[PDB]
Order: sequence, then C-alpha cells, then structure tokens
Amino acid sequence: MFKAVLFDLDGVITDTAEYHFRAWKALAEEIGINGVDRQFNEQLKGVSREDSLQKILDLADKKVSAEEFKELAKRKNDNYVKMIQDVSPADVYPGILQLLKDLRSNKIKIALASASKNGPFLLERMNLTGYFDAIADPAEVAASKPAPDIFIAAAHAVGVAPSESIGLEDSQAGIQAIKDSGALPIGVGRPEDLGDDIVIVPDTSHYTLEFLKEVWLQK
Ligand code: ALF
Ligand SMILES: [Mg+2]
Repeated sequence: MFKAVLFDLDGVITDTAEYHFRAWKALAEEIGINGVDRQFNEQLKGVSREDSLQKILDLADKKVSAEEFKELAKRKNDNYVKMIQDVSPADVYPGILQLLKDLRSNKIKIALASASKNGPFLLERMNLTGYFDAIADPAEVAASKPAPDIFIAAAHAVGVAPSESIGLEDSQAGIQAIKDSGALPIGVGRPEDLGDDIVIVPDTSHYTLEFLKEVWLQK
C-alpha cells in the first residue's frame, strides 16, 4: 500500500485563486488601469506574479522602472495577504478533511507539496496543521512545477521515496511534476487540462481513502 500522500494546496485543499484575482483588481483600480475582470483573469492562470503584473501594465501600454515594477508587485501581495486573513475551516474543499483523518488513522504520511509561500499560514487558518507530517518549503527548491523537486522534497521530508507515494494535483504542470518524481498522480479536474494517461476525479469529494487504495492496487 502507498505510504504517503503528497498534497498540492490550491485547487485541492482550498481555493486561493479568487483572493489573487481580487488583489489584482484592487491594484489595477488603484493605478487606474481598466480591463481587470474575470475574463482577463484567465490569462493570469498559473502565471507568475511578475508576468501577471506585466499583462496588467500591457492593458494600458504602461511602462515603469524596475523599482516601480517591484513596488507594484509588493502592493498586490500586500493586498493578497490582507485578504487571506479571513480563510477559515469552512474553506476546506469537500472530502479533504475526511481524507486527512483517514490517512492519519491508517498511519499514512501526509505532506504539503505546494508552491504557496503562505502554506503554513493557510493550513493553520483552516485548522489542518495537526494532520500534516511535513510541509515542503517552496523557498528551498531549485525549480517549480512541472519540475518534480517539490514532490521529491515532500516525500523525503516524511521518510519515504516518491515511488511509495500518491500525489494529488489540479494542474497539468503539477501532474507532470508528480510523474517525474516517481509518485502516482491522481488529478482533479478534466482531461482537457490534465491529460488522459492518469486517473482523474471530477471534484475533491471523490478523493477518499477507499478510492486511493483502488487506484494504487490497479497500478
Ligand atoms: F498549491 Al499548487 F500548484 F496549486 F502548488
Ligand atoms: Mg493546484
């Protein structure tokens, strides 16, 4: 049986994406750039903060110094951090708390394998800290998803090899990272985004211990 489950955070445990969207809206409003709506936000999907900022400046063909650029990125992050103070246990996705409990009671290791710089904070706000054996620090990995570094770090932190683990992800790039770590991926979302060579569930309520066992055995 698998010995560990390696969890991505956004789109698996909870959604941060709305707070991000709203942080950018506020920044855009503050600096007087029209066009930062939900539709435009699609183009900020898994895009870095600096690249996202660039797309926003591009809406008004605005040019800035390196220092102004840096300051604007900082302000968006300040907004974001402010907005996430109200994350609560009610923002835990469906199925996830029960999975954590079942994994822990079956002595299966639990690790966070997220690029969120606010991982420990958000887990604490959702009252989930006690279930985690480890959080792989994204500041300490050389390369982000689709590189496997973060999943490898996560597995190692709980005393296992990636090959003894399941990885849970909502992004193609994350799925690819899990593959390359040697862990077994189970995606959540649709095959359009994720690929169709891996097991995928439609939402997180399908992530149960029973289902993960099913998948592990058939592999
Ligand atoms: F929290 Al993620 F890819 F969604 F690191
Ligand atoms: Mg994700």
